[PDB]
Amino acid sequence: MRDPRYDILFEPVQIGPVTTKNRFYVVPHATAMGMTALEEMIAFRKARAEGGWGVVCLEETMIHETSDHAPLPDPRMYSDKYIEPLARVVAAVKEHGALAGVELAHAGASGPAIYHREHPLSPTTKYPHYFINPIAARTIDRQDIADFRRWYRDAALRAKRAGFDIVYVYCAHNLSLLQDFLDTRVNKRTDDYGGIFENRVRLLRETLSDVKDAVGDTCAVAVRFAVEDRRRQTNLTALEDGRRVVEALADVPDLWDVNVSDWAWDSGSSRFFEEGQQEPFIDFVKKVTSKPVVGVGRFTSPDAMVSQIRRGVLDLIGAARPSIADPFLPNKIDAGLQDDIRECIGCNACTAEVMTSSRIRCTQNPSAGEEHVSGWHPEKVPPAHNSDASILVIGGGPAGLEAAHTLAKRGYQVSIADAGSEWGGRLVRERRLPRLSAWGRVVDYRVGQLQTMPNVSMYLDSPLGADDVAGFEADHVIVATGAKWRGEGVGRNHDEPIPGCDLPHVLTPEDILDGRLPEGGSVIVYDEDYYYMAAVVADRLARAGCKVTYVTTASDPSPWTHNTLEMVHVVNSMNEAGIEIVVGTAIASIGPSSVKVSRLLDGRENEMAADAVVLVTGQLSEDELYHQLIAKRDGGLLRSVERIGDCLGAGQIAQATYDGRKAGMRYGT
Ligand SMILES: Cc1cc2nc3c(=O)[nH]c(=O)nc-3n(C[C@H](O)[C@H](O)[C@H](O)COP(=O)(O)O)c2cc1C
Ligand SMILES: Nc1ncnc2c1ncn2[C@@H]1O[C@H](COP(=O)(O)OP(=O)(O)O)[C@@H](O)[C@H]1O
Ligand code: SF4
Repeated sequence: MRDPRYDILFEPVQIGPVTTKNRFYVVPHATAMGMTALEEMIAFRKARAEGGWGVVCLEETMIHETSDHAPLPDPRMYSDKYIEPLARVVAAVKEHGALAGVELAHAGASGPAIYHREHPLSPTTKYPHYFINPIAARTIDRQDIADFRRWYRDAALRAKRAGFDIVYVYCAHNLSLLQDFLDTRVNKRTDDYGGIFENRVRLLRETLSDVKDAVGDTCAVAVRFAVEDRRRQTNLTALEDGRRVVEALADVPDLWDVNVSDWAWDSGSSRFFEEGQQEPFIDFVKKVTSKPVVGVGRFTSPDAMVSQIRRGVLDLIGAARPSIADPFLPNKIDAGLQDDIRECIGCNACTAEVMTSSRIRCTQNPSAGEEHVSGWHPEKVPPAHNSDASILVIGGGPAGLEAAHTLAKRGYQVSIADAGSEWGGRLVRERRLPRLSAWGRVVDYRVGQLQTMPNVSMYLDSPLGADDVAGFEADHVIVATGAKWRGEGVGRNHDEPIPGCDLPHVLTPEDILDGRLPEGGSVIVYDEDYYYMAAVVADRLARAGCKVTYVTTASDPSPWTHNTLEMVHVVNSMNEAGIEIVVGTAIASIGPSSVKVSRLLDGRENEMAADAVVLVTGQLSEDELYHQLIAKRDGGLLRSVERIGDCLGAGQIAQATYDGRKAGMRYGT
């Protein structure tokens, strides 16, 4: 069944004293389930072993109480009581013949060490990089350095006892004491661990050697290493210290795991990166080391993956997000079913939950982080109770499509109707806005699976009244009629219409989605939504030749993007396009050719010229038909009716897919 062009992806690879059955490798990625939610972690990782990944890796595994990103729950290996708990994780992974790796981590000056109210560590005192907590990262003694190597070595020993095949030395993401020691912007020491490169690399070398001596006979020792830091010009570049660290340690480890420093550049959103964007930065690594190299590039194309290997860029196809979206990517290629891959769209909604220290989710794969909590599998569904039962789904958005898909798979008779000429509801027009193109795979994935199933009927020019739905006499109606952007500026900090909101120069995202743009001149985009829709309209408008000012009541542009790791890229994008950024500012009133605004801190007022105004403040549900159907139910017709997605409540597309799956699994129980 497998096309032999992919044979190379399934060759085993020797990684020190162990071997992986294939080249599909799941790189360390946090799930925000810790020791506190073992079953979540177990069920999560099991699915990726089940799906045929040759290595499945545990995320940053804390080696000591002085290292956490609290309140994010992480694995821990700083105490023997954690061995048996993690042995279960290993067992659920090694069961399907995947290897089991663990990213042993010490966060240095990247976390507040709050869980055990401890002092975080640094080569040189500073507040933590990503935390405002009033706790300083302390300058460490030589005796503290000796203790740190003890912790690493001892955590490596604990990992061996747990049965991990691959034990990491972590120097990446600016979330490592080792990277802090490397970085001249952080290390200001004047002893033998500071000054010239030999001194700055000493801690990374001395650690790596200790772990190799500790567990190297039977466990492979991996290094995860940021070759370039793209955050600021710290001089940790692939040409400089990135290249030097490799050269110095080139054939010391059994595996080089290599990426770019700062998460926002590593887990690059599809708005700003495409596949194998890291190639230029890690390209050099295989010329320096004889050792197997694993890299990442949001790899989704099997031909991209083949090419990465053939052209000598990588030995191993590194993945996090692709493995989240399709735990089964490996088993589908192996079955000649690469057409059925569920492709990551790079929305970083997985990132967002994890950076609000909550359980992981996926826009594409609702099962991600629900394996234990809900009993949801990536591919398998319970058989349809009474297969002859029929369901009418009203709405061609991601909610509708996910419900139809899910019911179809269980084996039910499924009809789906939409009023438009193209499947995707809100995504028909959203996917055509600048840098939102990849989000169309939410629609494509589901259409392509649905239209090859004989139990599914797809009607694409079918606006339905309440009469039409009764007539059809389905056993169950799901209403997924989506929502609309409203235009009175109400939805977050305004309960009351903004004065002048009904002036004809005032627009909503609906107009921009329909390509009805102001001809030119100045335009104010007012963001009370705090996600991508306002930043995206701004981009669209600047590119049409309008002078855009982006205005929010929030302290930061598009606040939620702190969590999708897009803030720094949206801002840089806006600076480059000469899009004005105004913050901590509300609109008092809208006049014919200007808006009055107020600064929130102190109420300093201002007039801004504005030939047009886009209000991005929230969505209102299209739920009339759903209420007509409940009112309509006389006992005779439509006894079973539910609503799902934006028509139930507005939210990110991930929520439309979650509702869709939930309806699909709950029906008939
Ligand atoms: C939700 C999430 C959690 C992550 N957690 C970690 C982590 O704990 N340690 C780490 O080194 N990298 C982490 N990463 C980075 C990934 O390992 C990977 O390097 C990055 O996502 C690029 O690969 P991709 O394009 O396949 O996602 C995480 C990424 C995501 C999306
Ligand atoms: N009465 C109706 N009959 C058919 N399709 C409808 C009806 N009312 C709304 N729709 C369609 O349903 C879809 C709503 O989906 P969407 O806005 O993407 O929301 P969601 O995120 O909930 O899926 C749109 O294509 C919309 O035009
Ligand atoms: S959430 Fe968006 S990004 Fe994270 S995995 Fe699912 S699809 Fe890829």
